[PDB]
Amino acid sequence: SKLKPFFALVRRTNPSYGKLAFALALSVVTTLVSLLIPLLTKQLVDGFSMSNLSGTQIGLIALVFFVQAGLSAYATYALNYNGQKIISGLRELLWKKLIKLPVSYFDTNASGETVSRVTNDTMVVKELITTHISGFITGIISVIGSLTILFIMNWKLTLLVLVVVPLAALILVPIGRKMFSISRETQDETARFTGLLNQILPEIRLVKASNAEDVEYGRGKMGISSLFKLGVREAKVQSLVGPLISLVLMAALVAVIGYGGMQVSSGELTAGALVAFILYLFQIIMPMGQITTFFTQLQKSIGATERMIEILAEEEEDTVTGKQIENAHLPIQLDRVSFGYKPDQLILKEVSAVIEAGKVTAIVGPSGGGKTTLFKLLERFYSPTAGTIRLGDEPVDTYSLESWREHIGYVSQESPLMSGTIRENICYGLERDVTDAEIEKAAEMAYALNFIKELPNQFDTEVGERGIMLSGGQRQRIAIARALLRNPSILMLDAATSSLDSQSEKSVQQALEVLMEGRTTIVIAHRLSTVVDADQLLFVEKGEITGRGTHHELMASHGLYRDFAEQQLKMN
Amino acid sequence: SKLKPFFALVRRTNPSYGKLAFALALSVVTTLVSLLIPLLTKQLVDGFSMSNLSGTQIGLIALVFFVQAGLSAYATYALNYNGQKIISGLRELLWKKLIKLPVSYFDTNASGETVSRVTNDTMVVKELITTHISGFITGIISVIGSLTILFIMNWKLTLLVLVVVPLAALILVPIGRKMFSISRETQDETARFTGLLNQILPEIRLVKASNAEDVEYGRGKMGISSLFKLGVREAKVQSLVGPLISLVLMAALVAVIGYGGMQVSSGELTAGALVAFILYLFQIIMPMGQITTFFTQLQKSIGATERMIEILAEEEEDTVTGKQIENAHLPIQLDRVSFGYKPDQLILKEVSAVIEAGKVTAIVGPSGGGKTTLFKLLERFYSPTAGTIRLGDEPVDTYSLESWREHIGYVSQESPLMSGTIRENICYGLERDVTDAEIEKAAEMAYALNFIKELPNQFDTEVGERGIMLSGGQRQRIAIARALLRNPSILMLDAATSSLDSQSEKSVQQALEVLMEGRTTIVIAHRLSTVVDADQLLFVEKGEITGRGTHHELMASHGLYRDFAEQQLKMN
Ligand SMILES: CCNc1cc2oc3c/c(=[NH+]\CC)c(C)cc-3c(-c3ccccc3C(=O)OCC)c2cc1C
Ligand SMILES: CCNc1cc2oc3c/c(=[NH+]\CC)c(C)cc-3c(-c3ccccc3C(=O)OCC)c2cc1C
Repeated sequence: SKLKPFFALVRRTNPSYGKLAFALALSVVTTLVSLLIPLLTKQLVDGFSMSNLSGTQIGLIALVFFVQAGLSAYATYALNYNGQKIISGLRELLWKKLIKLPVSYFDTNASGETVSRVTNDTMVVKELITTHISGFITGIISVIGSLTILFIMNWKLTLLVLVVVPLAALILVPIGRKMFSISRETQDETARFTGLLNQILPEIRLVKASNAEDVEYGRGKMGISSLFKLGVREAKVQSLVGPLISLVLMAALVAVIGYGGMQVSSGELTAGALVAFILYLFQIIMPMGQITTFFTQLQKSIGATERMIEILAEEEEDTVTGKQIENAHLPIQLDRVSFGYKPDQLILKEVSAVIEAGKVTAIVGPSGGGKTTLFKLLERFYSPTAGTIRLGDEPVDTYSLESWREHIGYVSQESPLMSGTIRENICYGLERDVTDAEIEKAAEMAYALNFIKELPNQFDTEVGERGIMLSGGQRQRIAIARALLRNPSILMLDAATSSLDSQSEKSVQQALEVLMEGRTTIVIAHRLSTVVDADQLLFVEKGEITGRGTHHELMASHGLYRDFAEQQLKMN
Repeated sequence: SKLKPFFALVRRTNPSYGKLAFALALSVVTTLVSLLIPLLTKQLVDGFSMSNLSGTQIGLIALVFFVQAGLSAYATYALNYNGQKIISGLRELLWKKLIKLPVSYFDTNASGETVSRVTNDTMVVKELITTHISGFITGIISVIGSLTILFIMNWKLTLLVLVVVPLAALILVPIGRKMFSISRETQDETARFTGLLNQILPEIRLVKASNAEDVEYGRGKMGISSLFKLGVREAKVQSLVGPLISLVLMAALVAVIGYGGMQVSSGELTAGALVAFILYLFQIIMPMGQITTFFTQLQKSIGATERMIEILAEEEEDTVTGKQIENAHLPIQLDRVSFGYKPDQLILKEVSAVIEAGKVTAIVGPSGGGKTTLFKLLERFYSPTAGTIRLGDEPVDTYSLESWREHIGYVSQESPLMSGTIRENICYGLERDVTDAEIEKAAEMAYALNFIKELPNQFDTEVGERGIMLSGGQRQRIAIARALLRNPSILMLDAATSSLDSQSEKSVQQALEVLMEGRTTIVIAHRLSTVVDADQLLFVEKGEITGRGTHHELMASHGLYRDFAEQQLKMN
C-alpha cells in the first residue's frame, strides 16, 4: 500500500526510468567492488611485508581496481542527476497544476502554507530518491558481506569478542537513559521556576503596594532551594555515571586489542590482516544506522507523497474554460442565486438583481464581507451553486472563461504590484500584442499616469523588492492604464471606499471616471461618498438582497432604514 | 583585567573558597593520575602478556590505582556541588534585590527580558564555574602529558607520522569548505525560488482575471530550471569530493597501521605499548575541542557577568523608605508638579491640585500623558523630582513608604488573582496578624462578593495555573475584600472605565463605594456612569489639570469643547 501511490506519481516523470536501471546497477558494483577493496588492501599491505619492493603486476592490478572504484563513485553522479531530473519534472508538473488549479482551493487551504509545502515535500522526496535508496542497498550489502568476510578472516577468533563487545556495552544504555530522565527533570524544574517568576513578576506593583516584600522573597527562596536540591541529585548521578562509562569503554578496548595482540597475533593475525579488519569495522559500523534513517525518511516521504497526489488530483479548470467565444456588450441580470462553500451551507441566498448596459452600478452591504461573494459571482468566478444568470437565452455557462473574462476585463484596488518591471507590469495581462510604442496613447489616456511619465523614461526603475514602495496612487494609475489597454471599456473595481481616507482615491477618481464614462461597470464600496455620484446602488444584507431602484427610492426607503445610520458612523 | 570584576560578584557570596581549593586540588590530582594511568595499563597488559601467570601484586596495584581514579572522578562531585552552591547563592542575591527594585526599572526594561536573563545568564555562569574551568585545566595538562609520554613511550618514529596525518588533513579541509559554500548557494537559491513564487501566488486573483497564466508558467519554468541547473553542479561537486575524502582517509589509516605492523613485526612496539598508544590518542583528541569550547563559552559568559553586575546596582527604593511613621489621615495637595522619566523627557507640565479628607475624588482626561501618570505619581511609584506633595510641611515626601502604603489601599481593573490559596490572597497585605477565622467578618456587605461567599471549601481555591478558577470580575470582589480587611483609610482604584462594557462594573461598584462610605478614594473614572459618584473631578487636558470642581458643573464647563461628544461616543 505504501509504494503504490508513490510509484503512481513517480511514473509521471517516465522517460528517465531506464536510466535508473543503469545507475542502481552502477551502484551495486560500487558496493561489490567496495566489498573487495579491503581484500586487495591486504594483498597490498602484506605485499610489502612478504615481498619488499613488490612486483609491478600486483601494483598495476591494485591501481586499476582503485581507479575502477573511484570512477564508480563518480558514476554515482548519474544516480544523483537522474534524481534531480525526476524532482524537477515533478515540481514543474506540480507548479503547472497549482497555477491552473481552481482559485477555490486557494482561499480555503492557507495558500501561504501550501507554498512552503511544495518545496519541503519535494525536498524530502528528493532525499528519498537520491541517496537513501542507494544508502539502504549499500548498507545491507555492506553489513552482510563484511560479516561474511570477517567470518572468513578468522576461525571464529576475534569476531566473536568483537560482537560481544556491544553485548557488554548494553550495560551503558540504562545509565544513559537514567541520565536523560534526570536531565529532563532538570529542564522541567527550570521551566517551572521560569514560569513562576514570569507569572509573579508583573505583579510587582501589587506586592509593593501591599508591602508584602518578605513573603515574595520567601516564595522565591522556596523555588530556588527546590531547584538547588534537584541540581544536587543531577550532580550525584553525573558523578556516578562518569567513571561507570569511561571505565567500561576503556576496558572493552583494552580487552579486545590485548586479546588480538597476545593470542591471535602470535599465531595467526598478520598486520595486513588487522588493517583490513579495521577497514571492515569502519565500513560496517558507519552505514548501519542509515537503515533506520531510511525507514523514518521513507515514512515521512510517503506522507509527503500522499500530500502531493492529493494536490494533483484536483484539476478541473482546463476543459471548463475552453468554451464558446463571445463579444459581450449585453446587460447583466441575476435570477434567484445562491452560493456557499458547501452545497447545503450557503453564504448567499435567494438574491436577484438587474444591471443595464452603460449604467454604472455599485454594491453596498454588511462590512463583514457579504457583498464579496456576490461580487465574485457577477464576474463569473465561482460556478453558481444554484440559480441562473439572465442573458439572451441565458447561455452564461457555455461561454469560455477566458473570452467573456477578457471582454469584460478587470481592475483592482487593494495594492497589487510587481517590482521593478513597470512596463512589463503594464503588459502583464495583455493579449499577445507587444505594442512597443503605441501604448503611449494609453499612458496619456490614463490622465494621471502623465504626472508620472518620468518613470516610463527610466522604463524599468525598481522601487523595492516587493514593489509596495510605490504609493497607492502610482499603482492606481498603472491599473487604469492596464484597464484602458485591455478593452475599450468594461470594468469592475473592488474596495473603493474602504481605505485611503477618501483622499488619494479622489485624486485618482478624476482619472478613472472620465475614461469609464458611459460604460458598464461594477464597484464595491462601504461608503456613499463616490457611489452617490451617478450610480445605481444595490443594498446587500447578510447573504440576502433587498435593494432595488437606481438611487433615490432605494435611499429614501432602505438607507433611511439602514444605510443612513451606518454611513453616519463613517463621517469621521 | 575582567577577572577581578567577575570575581567581585562571584565573591559576593563566599562560602565556596575552601571547597573550591579542595575541589581543584582533587581535580589536578585526577589529571596527573589519569596521565599516569596508561603506563599502569601497559604494565598490566604486559604482565598478562609476557607472563601467563601475572603476579597478584601487579594486578593489585592496577586495581588500587583504578579504584583511586574512579574515586577521584567521584570526588569531582565536590566541584560540581560547590558550583551549584555558588550558583544558588548568586541567584538568591539577584532575586533578593531584584524584587526590591523601583518600578521605574520594570516599566522600562520589560518583564520577560529580565527573567530570561535571570535563567540564561545564571546557567552560563554555572557552565563556566562547574565544568569548563576544570575542562580547560585537564585539557592542557592532558595534551602536554600525552605528548610527552608519546615522545617517551614510543620513539619519535610513530609520533611523527601520527602528527603528519593531521597535516595531511590539509588536503581534506578546503574541499569541505567548498562543499559548505556551494551548499549555502543551494540554500540561497531555494530561498529565492520560494520567495519569488510566494510573492507570485496570492495575485492568482489578478492573473486569472487576466487569463495570462501562460506567462506565469513560463516564469515558474525559468525559476525551476535555474534551481535544477544549480543543483546539478551541487551533485557534481559532491560526487567529486566523496571518493577523494574517502581515499585520503583510507590511505592515512592504511599507512599508520602498516607502519605499526612493520614496527611490531620488527621490534620496539609491543602490544601493550600499542594499547597505551591508542589510549593516549583518545585521551588527547577528546579535550582539544574542549579548550575551544571553553574559550567561546568564557567569551559569551563575560557579557553575562556584565549584565549581572549591572543588575546589582539600584537597591535604593526600599532602602530609603525606613524613615518615619504617621497617622496620615489629612487632606492632600499637589504643587508645582511637572514630571517625567528624565528632566529632558517630560511627561507632565506644571500642575497643582487639592484633594479633601472625606469625599470621593477622581481624575479624568485623555489617556496619552494624562490621568495614568499623575495617578502613579500620586501613589509614590515615581519619586518626586521638582514638585511637592503637601500633607502639611511636605511631610509625605519625608515619611516612610511603608507607613504610607499601610495607610493606603490599591485595587485595579485588571484584577489578576495572584498565585496561592484564597486564604493568603485575602490576608496578603496583613501578614502581621494571622487572622485565623475573622477575615470575612467585615466583607459580607459587599453586594457582589456574596456570589462566592457561599464557597464550601472557602480556603482551598487558588490560582490553579493562570488564575481563572475565579473570574477577573470576581477577583474584583476578592480584591475589595482584601482592601476592606487591610485598609481602614484612603484608597485608590484603577479602572479604564471605557472598557469591558462596564456591564458588571456597576454590579461591583454598588459594593465598593458603599463599603468605602467615608474613606478618601481616587479612581480612574472617565466614563459617564463612574463620574456620577466621583464628586470632585480632576480633568486632564494634556498632562495638565485645567479645572477643579464638582462633578456636574465641571463637566458642563469642560464639555463646552470636547467632553460631551467624546463621552457620548464612549458609552457606545
Ligand atoms: C576512555 C576513552 N574515552 C574517553 C575518555 C575521556 O577522558 C576524559 C578525561 C578528562 N579528564 C579527567 C578529569 C575529562 C575532563 C573528560 C574526558 C572525556 C570527556 C570529555 C568531554 C565530555 C565527556 C567526556 C566523558 O565521557 O568522560 C567520562 C567521565 C572522555 C571521553 C571519552 C569518550
Ligand atoms: C557507497 C555507499 N555510500 C557511501 C560510502 C562511503 O564509504 C566510505 C568509506 C570510507 N572508508 C573506506 C575506504 C570513508 C573514509 C568514507 C566513506 C564515505 C563518506 C565520505 C565522505 C563523507 C562521509 C562519508 C560517510 O559515509 O561517513 C559517515 C560517518 C561514504 C559515503 C557514502 C555515501
